[PDB]
Amino acid sequence: DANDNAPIFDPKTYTALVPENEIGFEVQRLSVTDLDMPGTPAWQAVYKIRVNEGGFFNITTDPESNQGILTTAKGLDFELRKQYVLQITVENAEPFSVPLPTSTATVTVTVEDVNEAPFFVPAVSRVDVSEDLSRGEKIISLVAQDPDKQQIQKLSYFIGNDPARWLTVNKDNGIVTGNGNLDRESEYVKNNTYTVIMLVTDDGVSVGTGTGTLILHVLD
Ligand SMILES: *[C@@H]1O[C@H](CO)[C@@H](O)[C@H](O)[C@H]1NC(C)=O
Ligand SMILES: *[C@@H]1O[C@H](CO)[C@@H](O)[C@H](O)[C@H]1NC(C)=O
Ligand SMILES: *[C@@H]1O[C@H](CO)[C@@H](O)[C@H](O)[C@H]1NC(C)=O
Ligand SMILES: *[C@@H]1O[C@H](CO)[C@@H](O)[C@H](O)[C@H]1NC(C)=O
Ligand SMILES: *[C@@H]1O[C@H](CO)[C@@H](O)[C@H](O)[C@H]1NC(C)=O
Ligand SMILES: *[C@@H]1O[C@H](CO)[C@@H](O)[C@H](O)[C@H]1NC(C)=O
Ligand SMILES: *[C@@H]1O[C@H](CO)[C@@H](O)[C@H](O)[C@H]1NC(C)=O
Ligand SMILES: *[C@H]1O[C@H](CO)[C@@H](O)[C@H](O)[C@H]1NC(C)=O
Ligand SMILES: *[C@H]1O[C@H](CO)[C@@H](O)[C@H](O)[C@H]1NC(C)=O
Ligand SMILES: *[C@H]1O[C@H](CO)[C@@H](O)[C@H](O)[C@H]1NC(C)=O
Ligand SMILES: *[C@H]1O[C@H](CO)[C@@H](O)[C@H](O)[C@H]1NC(C)=O
Ligand SMILES: *[C@H]1O[C@H](CO)[C@@H](O)[C@H](O)[C@H]1NC(C)=O
Ligand SMILES: *[C@H]1O[C@H](CO)[C@@H](O)[C@H](O)[C@H]1NC(C)=O
Ligand SMILES: [Ca+2]
Ligand SMILES: [Ca+2]
Ligand SMILES: [Ca+2]
Ligand SMILES: [Ca+2]
Ligand SMILES: [Ca+2]
Ligand SMILES: [Ca+2]
Repeated sequence: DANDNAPIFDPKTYTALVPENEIGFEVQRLSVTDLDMPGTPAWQAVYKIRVNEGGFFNITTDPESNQGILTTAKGLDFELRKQYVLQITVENAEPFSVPLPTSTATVTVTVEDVNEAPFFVPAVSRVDVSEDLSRGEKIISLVAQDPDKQQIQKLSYFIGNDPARWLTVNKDNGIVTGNGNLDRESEYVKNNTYTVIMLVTDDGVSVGTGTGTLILHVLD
């Protein structure tokens, strides 16, 4: 036998759908037909993409009908891109016994969306506030942000961490007011501090959590 033949794809252009993030996962498989002798290196396919955008793709070969098995190199992420036009050429392991036509496969990808958790913006060393505060007064009018611009999903603001009960939140407007009697003078307060953490949840359409710390400067 001789490497008289080159490999030929059975589709020339494919398509597949994909998800943003669990991932490193099988997108689509490809078909081809070289005509020289089967168990031979004049029959084993070798691939490669022409251009690897963020270099987030890997493709292996398989001794089945030595189909082209493409996958995800490093998860995706997005709301950044939906389209992927890339091309893969196929060779044999051993060079050709004649000039031949190299034949590519052109392929299109689409990224499905998964919706992620929201986040308070910072982790706040905010309110240098005094001990004389009136039980029920504006301390920190805060806000959190959520990724997915599909944004027709709101959330609810919940508090959480805790030495004892002073502060209070409007859950549908994230407003931290100050209820209670405080006293810079004494117990939990360690260095001039009082640190508290709170939460926020992604609803509207699925699930979410947001852990944000909050240090507030008490006064004398
Ligand atoms: C698109 O992708 C699907 C994946 O199931 C594939 O069957 C199809 O041949 C590809 N091409 C087009 C035009 O749909
Ligand atoms: C490989 O695919 C081409 C495209 O149809 C076809 O003509 C050829 O017969 C296939 N190879 C074999 C051994 O059938
Ligand atoms: C498929 O092709 C790639 C690209 O060269 C190669 O690295 C990989 O080893 C091949 N897979 C097999 C099983 O030969
Ligand atoms: C694949 O990318 C090409 C290049 O623009 C486009 O024509 C095609 O619609 C994309 N997806 C499918 C289903 O072929
Ligand atoms: C304040 O933050 C510190 C540092 O993590 C933590 O140990 C403490 O429990 C928080 N609350 C108070 C009242 O100090
Ligand atoms: C949000 O995260 C919290 C972490 O404190 C977790 O316990 C909770 O299950 C999450 N909520 C939802 C709705 O998934
Ligand atoms: C946020 O909530 C998650 C869910 O329990 C938790 O794992 C994480 O420690 C929390 N803290 C931050 C800063 O996200
Ligand atoms: C892609 O995944 C395969 C399977 O683990 C690995 O052997 C290979 O090094 C990775 N990268 C490339 C370019 O094939
Ligand atoms: C097409 O490119 C391949 C390498 O990817 C090369 O081996 C082949 O000879 C090229 N085609 C021609 C007609 O030279
Ligand atoms: C695959 O199809 C696309 C669109 O028709 C084209 O740009 C690309 O060059 C094709 N590859 C081959 C080998 O024809
Ligand atoms: C693969 O085929 C396409 C279209 O036929 C061609 O434009 C491209 O140059 C080829 N790629 C290689 C490496 O030969
Ligand atoms: C809360 O968020 C702050 C960021 O300001 C971080 O330093 C701290 O470790 C977090 N505490 C917890 C329990 O998540
Ligand atoms: C209070 O202030 C000092 C100086 O900024 C800081 O380094 C320290 O972490 C804070 N709390 C304690 C218990 O020292
Ligand atoms: Ca061949
Ligand atoms: Ca032959
Ligand atoms: Ca995303
Ligand atoms: Ca998303
Ligand atoms: Ca979300
Ligand atoms: Ca006091």
